[PDB]
Parts: sequence; C-alpha cells; structure tokens
Amino acid sequence: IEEFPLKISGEEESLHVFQYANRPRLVGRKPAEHPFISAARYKPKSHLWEIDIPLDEQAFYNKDKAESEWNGVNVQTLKGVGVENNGQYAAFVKDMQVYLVPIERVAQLKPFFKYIDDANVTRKQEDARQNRLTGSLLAHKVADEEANIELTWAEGTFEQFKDTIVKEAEDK
Amino acid sequence: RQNRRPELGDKFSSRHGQKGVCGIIVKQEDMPFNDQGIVPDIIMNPHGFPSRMTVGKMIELISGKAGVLNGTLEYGTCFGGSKLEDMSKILVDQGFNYSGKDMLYSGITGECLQAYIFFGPIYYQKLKHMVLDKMHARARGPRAVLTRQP
Amino acid sequence: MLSFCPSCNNMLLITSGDSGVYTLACRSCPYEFPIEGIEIYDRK
Amino acid sequence: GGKVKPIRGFCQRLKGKQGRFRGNLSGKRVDFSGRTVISPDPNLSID
Amino acid sequence: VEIAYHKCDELITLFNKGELETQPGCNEEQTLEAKIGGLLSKVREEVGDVCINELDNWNAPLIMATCGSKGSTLNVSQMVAVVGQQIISGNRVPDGFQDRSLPHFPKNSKTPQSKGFVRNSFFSGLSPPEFLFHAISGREGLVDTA
Amino acid sequence: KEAAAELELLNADHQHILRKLKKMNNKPERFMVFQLPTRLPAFERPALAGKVGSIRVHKSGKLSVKIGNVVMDIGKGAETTFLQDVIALSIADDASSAELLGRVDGKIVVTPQI
Amino acid sequence: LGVPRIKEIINASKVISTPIINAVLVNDNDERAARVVKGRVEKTLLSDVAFYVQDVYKDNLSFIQVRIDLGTIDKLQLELTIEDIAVAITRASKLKIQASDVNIIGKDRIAINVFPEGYKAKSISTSAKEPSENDVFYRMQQLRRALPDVVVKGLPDISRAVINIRDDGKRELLVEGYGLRDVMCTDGVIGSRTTTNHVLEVFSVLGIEAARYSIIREINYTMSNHGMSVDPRHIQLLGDVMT
Amino acid sequence: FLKVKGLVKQHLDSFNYFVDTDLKKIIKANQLILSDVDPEFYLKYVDIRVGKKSSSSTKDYLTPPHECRLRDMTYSAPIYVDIEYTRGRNIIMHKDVEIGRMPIMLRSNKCILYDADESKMAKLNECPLDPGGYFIVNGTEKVILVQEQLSKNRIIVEADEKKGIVQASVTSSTHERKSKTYVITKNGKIYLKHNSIAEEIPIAIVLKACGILSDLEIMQLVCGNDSSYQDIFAVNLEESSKLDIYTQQQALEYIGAKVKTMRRQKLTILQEGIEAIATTVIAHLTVEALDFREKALYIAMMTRRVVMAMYNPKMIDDRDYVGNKRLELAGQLISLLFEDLFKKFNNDFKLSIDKVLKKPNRAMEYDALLSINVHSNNITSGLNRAISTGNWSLKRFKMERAGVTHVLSRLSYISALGMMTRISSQFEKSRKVSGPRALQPSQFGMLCTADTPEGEACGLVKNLALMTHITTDDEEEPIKKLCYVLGVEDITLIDSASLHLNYGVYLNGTLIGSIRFPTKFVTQFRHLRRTGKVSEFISIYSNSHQMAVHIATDGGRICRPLIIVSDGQSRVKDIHLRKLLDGELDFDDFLKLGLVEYLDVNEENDSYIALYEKDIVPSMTHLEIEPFTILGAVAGLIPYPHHNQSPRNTYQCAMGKQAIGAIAYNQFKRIDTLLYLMTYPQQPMVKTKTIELIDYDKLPAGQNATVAVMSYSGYDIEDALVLNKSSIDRGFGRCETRRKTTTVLKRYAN
DNA sequence: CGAAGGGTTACTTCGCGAACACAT
DNA sequence: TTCGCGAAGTAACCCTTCG
Ligand SMILES: [Zn+2]
Repeated sequence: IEEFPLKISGEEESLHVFQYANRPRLVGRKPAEHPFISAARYKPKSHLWEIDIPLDEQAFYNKDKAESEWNGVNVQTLKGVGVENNGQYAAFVKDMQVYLVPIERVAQLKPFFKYIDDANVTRKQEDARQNRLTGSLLAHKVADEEANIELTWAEGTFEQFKDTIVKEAEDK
Repeated sequence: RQNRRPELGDKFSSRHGQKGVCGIIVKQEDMPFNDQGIVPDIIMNPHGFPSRMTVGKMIELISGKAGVLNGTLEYGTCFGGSKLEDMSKILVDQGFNYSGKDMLYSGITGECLQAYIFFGPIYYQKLKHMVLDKMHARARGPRAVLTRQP
Repeated sequence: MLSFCPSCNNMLLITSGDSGVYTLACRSCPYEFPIEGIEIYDRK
Repeated sequence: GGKVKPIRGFCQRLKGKQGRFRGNLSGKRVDFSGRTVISPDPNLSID
Repeated sequence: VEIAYHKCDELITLFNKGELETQPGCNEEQTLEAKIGGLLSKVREEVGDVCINELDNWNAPLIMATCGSKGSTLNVSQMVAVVGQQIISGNRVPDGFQDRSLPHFPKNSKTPQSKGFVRNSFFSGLSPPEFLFHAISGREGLVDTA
Repeated sequence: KEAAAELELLNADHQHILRKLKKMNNKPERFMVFQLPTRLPAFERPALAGKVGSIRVHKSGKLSVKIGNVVMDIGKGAETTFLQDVIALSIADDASSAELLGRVDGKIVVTPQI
Repeated sequence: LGVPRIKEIINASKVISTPIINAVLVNDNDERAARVVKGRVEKTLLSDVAFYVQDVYKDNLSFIQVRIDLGTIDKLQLELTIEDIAVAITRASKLKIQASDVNIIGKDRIAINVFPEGYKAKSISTSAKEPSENDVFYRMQQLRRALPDVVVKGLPDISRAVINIRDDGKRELLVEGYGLRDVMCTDGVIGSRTTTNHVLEVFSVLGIEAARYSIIREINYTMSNHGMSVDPRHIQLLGDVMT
Repeated sequence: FLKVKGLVKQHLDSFNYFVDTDLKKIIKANQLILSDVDPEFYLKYVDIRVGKKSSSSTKDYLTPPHECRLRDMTYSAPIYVDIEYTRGRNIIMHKDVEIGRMPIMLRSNKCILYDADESKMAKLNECPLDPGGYFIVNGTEKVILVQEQLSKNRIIVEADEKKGIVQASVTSSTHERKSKTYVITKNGKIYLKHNSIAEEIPIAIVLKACGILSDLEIMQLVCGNDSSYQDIFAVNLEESSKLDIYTQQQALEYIGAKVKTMRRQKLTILQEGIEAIATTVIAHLTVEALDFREKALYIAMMTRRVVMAMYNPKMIDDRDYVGNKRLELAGQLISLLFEDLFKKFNNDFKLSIDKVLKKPNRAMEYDALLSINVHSNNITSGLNRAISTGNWSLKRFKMERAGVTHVLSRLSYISALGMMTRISSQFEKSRKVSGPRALQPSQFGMLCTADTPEGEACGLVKNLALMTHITTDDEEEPIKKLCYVLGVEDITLIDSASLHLNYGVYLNGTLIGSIRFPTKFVTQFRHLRRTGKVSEFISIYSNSHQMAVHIATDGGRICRPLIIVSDGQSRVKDIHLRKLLDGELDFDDFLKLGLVEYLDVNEENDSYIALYEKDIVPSMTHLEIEPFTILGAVAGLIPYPHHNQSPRNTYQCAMGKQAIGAIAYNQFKRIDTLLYLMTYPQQPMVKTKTIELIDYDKLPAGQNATVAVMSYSGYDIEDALVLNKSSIDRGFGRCETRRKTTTVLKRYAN
C-alpha cells in the first residue's frame, strides 16, 4: 500500500542528544514550548557536561542576592555524565526515506550549582586561616582537571542535511 | 552377632501409624479358627480404629485378601490404585463374604463367636526399641568423681 | 504546601521578609509570590 | 571465639539446668531403681 | 450439599458486582467469613444427625460412640458421611499464593472447596487440593504438642 | 482480557506514527528516535552500514516494519516521555567546534517477531 | 482464654491485650439511651468531624483554618459546641501542642493556630543562629499535620466501643480501654456494677480486697469454659497467696 | 524422569558441576602472587584437574570405597596443579605437582562406581542398589545435609504492628552476607540503618549522595502520581530543607564523617568526592565510573515499597513462602571452604619463601618451592575435619555452622533414602510462634506434605518430593543483552518522570527497563524458552500487587515439571505417549519439542494448573503429570494415604525409616557399628506405584501377617497387640543384631 | 518581678528463660 | 536470633523563693 523508503547513513557525526530534567510537557494544554538560551561549556572524557543557561524576565531575586553570599548570579548550570547505550538511533523523514543516523554517547543531566556549592569549601580557607588507584575513586579523581573543545553553535541546517542525503544516495 | 526371638516387649507397626507393644504370647490351640483352619498370626483391638480414623488399613485388609486369592499383587497408590468396587467381586467369586468378615469359632470353648470377625492379611513391620536393650536396673554401683552421685 | 519552584527545580519555602517585602524567599532557588495563596485539601 | 565462653567457675556450675540448686540438690540421681517397657496384664490386683 | 453450595455461590455473586448488608463487626471481607463459616458448619451437623438416624444396628463404631470406648458421634459421621471445613488458626485456609490458596483454582475465588471445604469422607477418598487442605490442619494441632 | 485490551490499545496508539509521518511535510530540523538491534545483511554483508528499508503500512491500519532479508521485523509503540526539553548536539571537534541539531520529538521501538 | 490468660493472671502483668470494660446502662430505649453514652466514649477525632484543614494566607504567616461539620454532630449525638472544641485545643492538649489564646471570627472560623514572630525569634535572647530562620515549616507545617490527631471528645485511654445485646430484653455496651475511674464517672452507666479485666487497675481504683475477687473470677471464667472443674476452694487460696 | 534423574541428583550434579567449573574458577582469581624482596619469582597457576594426570587415563585411586571402609581410610583422588615459575633462565617449565587430597563422594564423574552394572559392583564388593551421594572419611560415611536460606538479592518487607514497619535486603559479596535493615521512628522517617555506619541517615540525603538532586521527580519516583503517598513522603523532605540541600560537597561529607570501616590502613582519604566506597558498599552493585543511576533508582525502589506498605493492607513478603527461599547444595557449600583453604594455602606459601631465601649460598638450583608436603598435609586436614567434625566455621565469610554433616543412618533401605533428599533447618528458631514451622499451601509439587520428623524438631526440617529439580547457576550477560532486543528501555534514556507507566520491569533485583505493551513481552519471551533457546531456569512472572515483571536468573531454587495445555486442548498427543515407551524420545528429547517446562513457586501463581483431562477449560495454562508425586520416598510407603487422616501419615514417615529390614546386598560383608537384620523378609501385598520406582520391593522391611481385628483375651486394651506362640515358634519376624567392638594397637614414641 | 534551685514524669538500654530424660 | 518487667540513666518542665 505504502512503499516507504528507508536507508542508513552517517559516519563522522557522533551526535550527542541530551535530556533536560527541568521543563514539563503540555503547559496549559497548548503545543507551544521549548525555549532555550546561549553558550555552554564542556569537559573531557569522564564526560560530565557543563551546559548552562542564563536568566530571563523578572523573578525578584533581590532579597536573596545572589547565590548564597551576594556573588552576582547571571547563570543556572547543570552537569551530566554520558554513559552509553546501544541500539537506538536518530532519524527524520523526507515525507519518505527516514535516515537513521548513529547515536554516540547519550545520557541525562543534573542541576549542578555555582558558588552555593563552593561556599562551604571557601569558608574552610576564609575563616580557618593498599592501592590509591582504579576501582573506587578514580572516577572522582580524573574528572576535575582540564578544559577543552567547547564552542557556541551556528544552527547547522543545510550542511548536515546534505551530509545525510548524499551518502545514502547509492542504494535506491 | 546374636539371634533375637520376638518376645514380650517388642513393638510393631502397620504402615499406617499404629505403634504397639506385645500384649502377651499365647498358644495356637487358642486364637480362633475359621472353616478352613486358619488361626491368626496377630490379633489387633478394634478400638484403635475410630479415634485414629485410619480406614486405609480397613481397605488394605480386603485389598490384600483378594490379592492372594487372585494371585496378582495389587496396588494401593495415592488417589487411585485398585478400586474397591472391582475388589470384592473376587471375594464373592472365591466363596467369601462381600465385606471380608467370615464367622470364626472359639479356641477356648469351641462354640462360634457371636459376631463376624474382620480378618485377613495385613503387612506388619518390626521396629527398633526391643525390651532386651531398654531393660536397666541398679542397686549400688560406682559413684561420681566430683559430686559422689550415682 | 507541597509547592515547587519553576525553571530551577528545587523546593519552595517561605521565610521572613525583613519587613521590606511581604512574600516568600527560598534557599538556592529565588522566587516571588504575592500575598494571595490557598491550599485546598480534604482530610476525609 | 575459643569455645562457649571458654570459662566456667562458681556460677556457671551453679546456674540452672546443670547447677547445684537445680540439678544436684533438688533433683538428683538415686540408686535402687530401674526402668523397663510397660505392658498390659489385667490378671493382677489393682494394688 | 449443592443447596448450601449454590447459596454460597450466589452470596459471592451479590458480593462482587454489588454489596451486602453488614453485621455489627469490622467491615466486609470479615463478615463474609462469619456467614460462609457459620453456614457450612450447619451442613456437617445436619448430616451427622441424619447419619446416626440412619446407621444400622449392631455395628461397633456406633457402640463405641454410644458408650465412649474410643470415639464420638462427630467422629463416626466424619469417616462415613462427610468431613468438613478444616479450620486453621480460627479462620479458614488463607492464601499461600497471590489472592488464591493453590494454582488449581482461579484468582480471587472465595467460593467453598477453594478456600477449604473437604466434601468427601475417609471411606470415599479425597481430591489432591482437598488432601492438601486436610494435611494443613493435621499439622497445626500436631505442632501444638511440641 | 489482557490480549483484547492489548490489541485495542495497539489500535488506539497505532495511528500515532502514521499521524506523525504525514505531519511535517516541510523539512525543518526535526528528529525522532528509532531503536533496532541485530544487524541483518539483508542481501549480503558488504562490510555496520547495511542496506535496509520497507517500513510501510498494511491495510486496515497495520504498520508492517520489516527488515528485507527474511523477517517481518514488526512492532512499534514505545513509551511517551514526560520531560520536554531535549536537543541533539555534535562534538566531533574539527578544530574545537560544536553544533546544535534538531530538538528531537519522540521515540518508538522496532521489535523483532518471534 | 487459654494458656496466655492464666499466664497473665499468675504473672500479674501491667499491660493487657483486649481489656474489655463492662458497664451496665440505665435505660434500654433506642435513641438517647444507649447512643449518647456510646456517643461520648467512642474516641472520635476531628478527621470524621472537620471538613478541611486549609491554610488561608494573609501577607505573612497566617493561621490554620479548620472547617468543622455540625451536621455530623446532628447525625451522631455529641454534646460539643463552638466553645467545647475551642477549650479542648488549648488546655486539654497544652504540653503536646501549643496555642495560648485566640478567638473565632464568626460562622465556623475556628483558627486556634498561631506562630507569633516565630515564638518571638524563638525566645528572643537568640538561642540559635538567626533562630529557626522564622520559616513557616518547623512548627507551623508540623502543626499542619499533627492536628488530625487531637482529641475533641472522649476518654484518652480507650481504643473503641460497641454495643452487645442482653439475653432477654435490653442491650449492653462494652468498652476496650484502660483506667476504669472515668468510665464509671460517665453518666448513663453506674459505678456499682462496672466490671472489667486487668486486675491491676481494679486494685488501682477499688483496693486489695476487690482485686482478689477479680482474681478468683477471671480464672474461673478462663477455665470453666474449657469444661474444667477445678473445685474453687483451690482457687480461693491462689487468690490469697498474692493478696 | 527418574531414569536419568534418579531422585539423588542434588548432591551428584552439584559436585560434578563443582569439579567441572568451580574448581577451575577458584584459581582463576587466586593465581597472582609475588614478593617485595626480589621482585622476580612469580607464580602462575595454570589449568587444574581432579585426579586425571593428562598423559594417562586413570591412576592412583584404583582403590574401591569398600576398601576405604573396613580400613578406616578416607576415599579420595589427589588433585594436580601445573605451575610455571621462573628460577634461573626465566623459562616457564612444565611439571605436574600434587598439592592436595580432596575426598570425592560416591557415584560422581571422578569416581569408580560410574558406569557399573551387575559385574563390576560385585567384583568391587558393593551393592548396586544404594543411592550413593555420600562422602566417606575416616572410615565412617557422612552426608552433607542441604541447607536452605532466604533469597539473597531481593527485598523483604516484613512488618510489625507495635514497632514501626520494617524493610530489609540482604546481599552477598562472593562469600559474605553484609545484611542491612532499617527501623522507622517518629511517625514516618525513612532511615538507612547499617552496621558499618553510626546511628541514622535520612532517605533525602542518600538519594542526593547517590543519584538525583532535583527534588521534583523524587516526589514521583517514590510516590507515584497522586493517590496517597504524597503526605506520607512529604515529611521526609523537611530534613533536606533544614540540614543538607545540595550534592557531594555536603551529601557525601555527611556520610563520610559518619561511616567507619578504616581498615587500620588508608586513613586520610576524607571526604568530599573521594572515599565514595560508602555509597558503593550499600549494595552488591559495583560501579566504576559515574554510572550508578540504576543503583540509585534501585535504592529508590527499595524505599518505595516501605511507603506502599503503609496505606495498603498488609502488603508484605513473608519468610514462609518458598519462592523467597533458595538453598545451598553440597558443592556450593564445599566451594567456599575450598576457596578459603586455598587462600590460606596461598599466603602461607608466601611466608615459606623469604624464610629460607635469606642467602644460604644462592637461589637458582632447586625446584623453587620444596616445602609443600607439610602444606599438603595442612590442605587435606581441613577438608577431612570439615566433613568429619562438621564445623565449617571460618572467620572470613562471617558464619559459624555446626550440625550440617551427619553420619548416614543405616537401619533399613528407606532410612538411607531419608538421610538423602533432606533439606535442613535455617534460622528463625521459632520457640513459641508457629510461623516458620507450620505447613504452607505453597509447597505443593515440592517439599513433601507428610514426611516430617515428629518430635522437638518438627516443622523445621522437611523432605523433597519426587518430581523436584534444583538448579545451580545461570549466566547473566546474554539475558540482559536479550531484553534489549525484546524491547525494554534502559534507564540511561528513559530517565524522565515517565517511569511509573503502570508496570515497569526489573531483572533479579536490578532495575533495567520500563516496558510498554506488557503481555507482548511476556508471551514472546516465554516462547524463546519453549523452543530450544535460553531456558532451564528462567522464571517469567508478572505481578499485580507490585507492578513489575521478573526475569529471575540466579540459580538455586526449585523447578518441578508440568505439561502444557493448548488453547482448547492439551499437548498430550497420545502418539508421543506411544513413542515414549517404544525406546526412543526420552525425557531429554521431551523438553526440546516444547511439551514440558520446569515451573517454579513464584512463577506458578501466574498459572492456572489443571489436575486431570476431564476438567479442562480454555483458561488453563498448564497441566500436572501425576498427582501422587507430592508424597516423597519415605511417605510413599503408605498404602491408601488419602483414606487416612493427616497425623497418621506423618507418624509412619518417622517409622518406615525405623523398622528392621534387608539393608543391602553386601549386608554380610560389612562391619557397621550397629545394624539390624531380618531372617525371612517379605514383600508388601499392596505395592504403592512409587515404591516400585524406588525399589522397595527388592529389599523389604517386614512380613505379611494374617491379622484378625477382634477384642480378645483382655491383653490388648490400650494399643498392645497379641501374637501367636506357634508362629514365632516357626520363625515369624526373626532378628539378628550385629555389633562392632573394634580396637587399635599402635606403636609409641620410643 | 525575672532568674536560680529542687524535684515528677517521660524516653531509652540491659539481662535473665525459654520441659523430663534417655545414647551420642 | 525473641517477649516479659524491673533496675539505672538522662532530659522537659513546673513550683517556690531572693533581692
Ligand atoms: Zn530551585
């Protein structure tokens, strides 16, 4: 009845889809949702992402300025470590051929905080003036060391569309 | 090793939870005889039947009596086995009662008993706990080292 | 109250307003709420 | 973990179920006795 | 026996799709056992009366029950007429599995012969779930010795 | 009881991917998640990237997804999520860059048939 | 009635399972004879009396509003009024919950809940670091949920009560509770024929002589029901080796 | 079934799987040893075998066990290790090394009685009708009573009315337990009471130290949507908005300053994100990276049922249901002690190198160990004192145990089969409460309903039935790999608040998926078991009180077989019954065609089992084979037990294994310390159809007597039968008591 | 009238028993 | 691995008086 086409392409993408645990679904039973705001950060292979968003229109944060001890907040942060599954994909439709591109490391995120978290370890210097390796604590050791790649986006629409449509154009 | 004769004080079973010590030992010119000359091996008291509710022994006697007269060993398994309906047809074919109760005489006076006696073959076991090993007595023997007790 | 904060995902709480503003204010999740507020719940 | 507390003295040999007041003064073993299996006999007198 | 069986079957029919008038007790599913246990206990007494009304003269289990040699009149009607209602711990047999006593009965079945009602004799022979229901109650009195 | 209500729930939520398939006739940046293990050759093995297709609809509302080798690899209808914001990125560096792809809508299973 | 009951009478313990209290009535009519006497002993809470425990809010730190159905008091006869529930919050529960003095606004606005400046900054001499933050959570949210629990009416040692029927013409209630000194104080029952279990509280309210007569009766009740004849000259001595 | 199973297989197959797999698996994790001084001289334990000597066929252990019975000598074949050390020229040299002795129980794979029939049993002087299954050390023969326990990797929700309601979960780390509980105080406050941590820790910080800190999904992860759990759990979040609101920089610092193990080593490791052991020792789920969302959600499901068992009537798991009880076999019990003795052999081998290594002249000539003979005496004196004495107590795996190995009772033929096939008594000693002592309806196909030792140990110990199969172990990687194929959705991509979609699914006490289209998952995955693929253990059952569906895979529980019914008929198929007794298509060729599968206890509550064929309805899922299989070996001796009443059948099971009889064929060539014989044995006239299977008609234990039920002579008033003089005079029931009074004579020191 | 001393009741921890006697 | 009451041990709080 309907001979929907269907091809697999994608080699150098390695696309990382997220999962924000902050905003709910059908706010007021109206399909008009998902705004998000500017630039983020990143950390190397333990991944522990550093996506963050700034503030918005007024909420009267003047009484409890700002984070914990009057530090001038302008951003809300969140972190998430990217342990990988297998089996799923990413895919979209040309009123015909879905594309089914691969789905490299994917996990969710948790709302990590700014100097609210750092106030207790800052107070320690403000007022008070076997095998030690792999197995129990190396994940909490090699995860706070250096910075890397991170950069803003550019809303790549035509280039990735071309890269998904050209490679799969041999079977038909 | 020693040979132990069954004497007064040894206990027996019935495969149906019926313990019992030997009452006495008694001769063969005693316990009563039927028309063919069978005197019993063991006489049980019927008073152990109602309060113990063990009617499976009371099917076992009539299923084992027809098993001899037919020749074939018959079955007594759970939830089946040999039915009682086609059991006592062997009894009336041989010439016996439907219920396995033939009239006995008396060995002590000769005249026949006033009631009908339910007699037939039932498999009995012999246990441990013989009275030769349970017998124990002491008059004045050794004492304890610490408390000077027997 | 069982009321939670939007867009920063923690638990709302009501504190003293220091006689300058008459509202609630929260730890690690600032928010503004007016003087009108109800809680409809039936305990059988 | 040597034994069942590994030490008995003067109260453990006096605590009940093996002691003196329980197992040597009140209840004690007595000579001139004997036990054998019972059997029925109606021909005795009742005394 | 099918009269009280149909009565207990119809009383559950009024219990699932509707509701019954309660007694001065806790609630329903508690006054259900008092009405299904107080009804099946009359069947055994009635059949024990009409069994000894019928039972033949010059037989030894009636003479031992007339005297009291070793036995009673509920005893002689239990191996002849019918056994009935193996009570454990005061109430009926509870569920060993989820919402049912044995997997040989459908789920959430509070009918008799499922929660425990031996509708046979010792002469007649027992069914296997009926044999299990008798074997449970033969343990809780046997364990009272030890 | 469970099989009848099961097939009625499958009928009630079986049009939804056919609803989404004719939805979005234009092509902006969108995505949806497919999942399928057990890579088939489907005509032979040329090298992971295997040729595959045929995820059509049979008559009277029957999504007949199948891998083309032998199997009617049929089955859809995954769980609807409650979280809303979800976004696809790309951190293949290429002199330290990153992207922002398509605000993916949903997820649906592709189950083998036994 | 079996071996734990005689173990408990011999042991003379201080706690007891199912201590029923038998207290004979005056009248035998249908309404206002055996209903009100049960109607002031049954230990009702406010959960079956009051509708909702809504917290209406003014600008900072308002009260806890509670909406009490008088129609339930019209159905089941209870002698509580707009003042009787007001007294029972303050003085009947004073060392448990704390509320000094307020009044009702009018037309069922019982509001006996207050948190005055956080107990004046929690006893104003600053016991804590900005004491208890003056949050509406530590004492006010606690009192939000600790008051479907206060007693509006009843006798504070009683689990439940129900009415049994006399053999010939009347009916007779029986009470599962403790203490016995305020059950016979209730009008409608008389303290001349009020008997119960738990000998140690009969000794507490009647004496040593009226307690041994409860020993030689409860043993006579727990064993003659099993068909045991024990010739009560034996048990009158056992009631006098601990009297 | 009994032709290849044989009613004694729980001791045989467990020991065979031990010497096949676990004897190699122990040295797979205990083969690395070195020394600080001279960091050369490494040992590498390569492939081990139990009495083979691979360049031969059979040697040394040619002796029978009957020679090892009259001589007071143990029955054993020596075990061999190849070692690949380096001494002078660092070349790995091969040499066969005998290290231990290791007694082998009779009729095993490494035994001489394997494949013997009618000629070899008579030449080696042993009866071919005994069950075997026993050890023989120091002359006497001893069994290992199979112990049962509770389920390890589960959640027990046993409650209490006076004290607040309890919820616990034991575990195991390869030989230990490390149990945990928590009691609840102050009108609902969930704690985490553990013996390795000081007093009390609230639930709100454990989920923030391990997992989610959002405090929005937490009022849906453990609360559901709306029903009654909101006000119950809302008192537990007041503790987080008063003391501790954020992650590891306060969450793990609240635990690390309170937890203590401290080892007498590794002290200054405190506390911020390092020493995260206390959040990984609170289960058996070992994690390496920051991937513990399944473990955190498993802690959250551990505290969801304690909330569910407050509004609901009882909603408890009892310690009486035999779906909550596994059992440890003989091989699983000897494996832990062999592992502990091999590790005691390992570190005592380290101490014997540097003691004689301190430069006599050199270190490069001899065979580099030379001190194993006293250590070979030490490794066999522990196995010969764990079986003979019975104390398997070692201070490593946190258990003292006595009264597990008993001497084999040899009174009749069925007393040797009552010592065999006998599950023991675990804890909950039950002085006054008859909770774990009374009989339960759950033990239908297994755990025989009549065979119970009447006395002071009644109810605690019991006995198995005929059609009973107990597994050992099953793998876990190609089942979690297969659930992803069948359509589950792993936690790393369905982490949303859409997690309680009315059912869920978890694997053996570890939460993996969350399924939609639920009965499509259960029926399709059960069809994989009935077709020739992964099978033999896999319990598949959905729940209605709880909502998940279980794919239980860790072995050690009961697996009775039943026959499948179709939609409107059965899978009996009478041509298969004709082809069964023809010679081909045995019971092994009977599961592969999809006719029977092994059902369970916790699985058959999702099954409607028919008894006979004459009462089938299209709602059934299975059918039972033979309804007399509940009565076991000892209980099967009773003729017509369904006519007797239940105390009569229990009193015979303590008496069939007590009567004198015709014990064995080698009855006169054995010097037992006490055995009773009988001169003229007779078969029973009423053969039960299960005493023909266990061969009771070969060696019977009594005589047929022409009884006459009548009141006679007055000497039979109360339970005392009278006998004939002239029948005992002709030999009715003659006995022969046979006793041993052995002595030894030995040489002295001088 | 505010603060200090004496004293009543209330919350939490330990230990002592668990039946007779035979053969091991 | 268990219920029973009776010993200490320790805290919240109310009455009484002092200058
Ligand atoms: Zn927040």
